[PDB]
Amino acid sequence: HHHHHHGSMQEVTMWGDSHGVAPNQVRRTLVKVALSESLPPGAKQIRIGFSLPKETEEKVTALYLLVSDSLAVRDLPDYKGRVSYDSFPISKEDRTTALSADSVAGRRFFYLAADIGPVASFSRSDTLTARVEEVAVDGRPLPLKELSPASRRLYRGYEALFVPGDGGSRNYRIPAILKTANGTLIAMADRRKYNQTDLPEDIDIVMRRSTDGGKSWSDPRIIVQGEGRNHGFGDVALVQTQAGKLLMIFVGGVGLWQSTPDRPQRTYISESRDEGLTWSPPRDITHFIFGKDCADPGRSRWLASFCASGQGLVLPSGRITFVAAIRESGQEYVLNNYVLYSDDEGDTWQLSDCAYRRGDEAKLSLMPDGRVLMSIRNQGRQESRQRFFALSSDDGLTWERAKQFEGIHDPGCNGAMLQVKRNGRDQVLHSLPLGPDGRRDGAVYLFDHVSGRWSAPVVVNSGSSAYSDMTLLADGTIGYFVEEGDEISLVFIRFVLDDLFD
Ligand SMILES: CC(=O)N[C@H]1[C@H]([C@H](O)[C@H](O)CO)O[C@@](O)(C(=O)O)C[C@@H]1O
Repeated sequence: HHHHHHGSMQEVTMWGDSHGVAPNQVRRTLVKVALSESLPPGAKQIRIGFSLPKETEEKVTALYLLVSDSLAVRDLPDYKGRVSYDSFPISKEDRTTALSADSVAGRRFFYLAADIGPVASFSRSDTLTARVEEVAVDGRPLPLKELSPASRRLYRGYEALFVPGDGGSRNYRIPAILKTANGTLIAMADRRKYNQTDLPEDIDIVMRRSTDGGKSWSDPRIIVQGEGRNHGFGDVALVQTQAGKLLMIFVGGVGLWQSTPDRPQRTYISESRDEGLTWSPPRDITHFIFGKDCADPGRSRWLASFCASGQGLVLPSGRITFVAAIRESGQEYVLNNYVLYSDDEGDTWQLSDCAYRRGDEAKLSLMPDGRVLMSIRNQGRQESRQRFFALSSDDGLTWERAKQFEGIHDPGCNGAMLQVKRNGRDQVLHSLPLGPDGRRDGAVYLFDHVSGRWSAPVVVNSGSSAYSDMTLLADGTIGYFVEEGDEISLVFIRFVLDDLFD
């Protein structure tokens, strides 16, 4: 029938790759090919024919056939040897290649990979592609099931900073990026050691640093170690204060909806005075926000609070701010937003007036005229499934809803904003998944302050895409730090605005 009964039906499945790439990167997958079964014992060779346009050929320095017993999602070097593979060189002018079945040694997964040269142009049109045209065993072709085209966009930088398996952690989630005044880059993450689930699972906070603008990164270091279920840590947000100290804020303990006034999920801060090399022991500041030890009786029966992961905002006055999403009642799964802020470099903390009813993870950015813009995640598919916005003209103390900023879809995800100037026009860059209604196709949009209108989205990384954080580098490049894949890797991408929009 569909399944015949005259022998073993070998089936070949073939995926083109669409992850970003950057110049001078080695062994980047263009196409992956999987056999459903091992080559049979009587088989002597497998031959793979492929096409590759001249514009791609002009941008690579070498080609390879990689053979592995594992089927990997990312480029094989991204797994740092945790995926063992053999590498068989191909001349860049060649369009076929063959391997003995002994060389293949029972393995089923084949990768057409390339070394990328020192490319000069990064426009939207500059993408690498290849196609596998033939797979034959003992000179007999097999039917190829093609499941996606190859299209790898060239970016000025592109690096997976945290990949499932790294350091023994099974998974990673929740990206936070910070550029300090001296130019250092701090990237932090949930080290989701056993699986991808949120607190109250056992989770660590891990960090990597770069002192050359993201060209190279230090070995990952665990900053805060989880100590078991209900005793992990995660959801980091970062700022640098006016005095120059770095500050991280994070939660730990039970899950968000399990937190109670008397047994809370706690909020901690830790600071660094040396550009992220060393960090102070985490200090519990839960008592400034809610619960049993809170000095405000009106908030002592609040149940939960957490600041949105990524970055806060330090205002021109030196006021340090993070938006907290707070659970006020145990009868409902509903959060309200309040700005958590300090006017004494983190010694004490206060709460603004309520900024958003039925909000979720929220971010802040500084308007050109000095007002503060809040972007609030739409949780629970409220209203028109749009992202929510609010404005404050008193440095974050009081707020009004700002529907004139609404206009982009939010499938219910954390994202980030940057205030940017383009062609003399003040604008806000906003990162979110495009969806629709799913965490797919990581996108950026530009909102024009003066016309009150949003651009069409530009997809930065197609495929599964979730939380993102953004920072401006000293030289005008943008650093974009996104959750890629269903099993997430945290990826740091660098571009200028013209690379995406004009
Ligand atoms: C402290 C905490 O629970 N943070 C988590 C939040 C909240 O659950 C929602 O924002 C509440 O609505 O969202 C995630 O689950 C998500 O949506 O990927 C991941 C993140 O770790």
